[PDB]
Amino acid sequence: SHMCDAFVGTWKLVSSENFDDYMKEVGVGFATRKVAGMAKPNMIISVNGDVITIKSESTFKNTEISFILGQEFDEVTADDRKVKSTITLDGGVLVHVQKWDGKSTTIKRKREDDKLVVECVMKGVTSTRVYERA
Ligand SMILES: C[C@H]1[C@H]2C[C@@H]([C@@H]1C(=O)O)[C@@H]1C(c3ccc(Cl)cc3)=NO[C@H]21
Repeated sequence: SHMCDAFVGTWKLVSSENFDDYMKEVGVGFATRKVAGMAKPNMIISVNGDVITIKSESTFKNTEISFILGQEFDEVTADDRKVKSTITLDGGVLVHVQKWDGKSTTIKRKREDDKLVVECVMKGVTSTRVYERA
């Protein structure tokens, strides 16, 4: 057993708060915000050795990242930003920092009860997205 065991699995979005405002702060345009905000993604997390894979699948977009903790990688986000990403484990929380155009956002994934809670922060704006097992 290991590092991310309690994250592995297939998760479905069940609630969201402040996500439109978060996306505005990030710079996402109107039409993408509307369509992305309607999506109810499945988040599929798996581990093979040191490599973690996170897939996000929805009617809007399918994304996939694979990474090693602490090791920067280039990512194309669902809104087509070209970012440089680093994901670490900090006290049992997966902390994902995205850097682009002198900007930064941080996405935290934590296990809380039977949920996987996501907190997305861009300057002063936080969005909370709650996922349950599918
Ligand atoms: C786990 C969350 C994280 C990643 C994705 C996901 C989610 O719940 O979809 C979402 C996101 C994002 C940004 C722009 C667009 Cl257009 C769509 C998603 N930024 O942060 C959150």
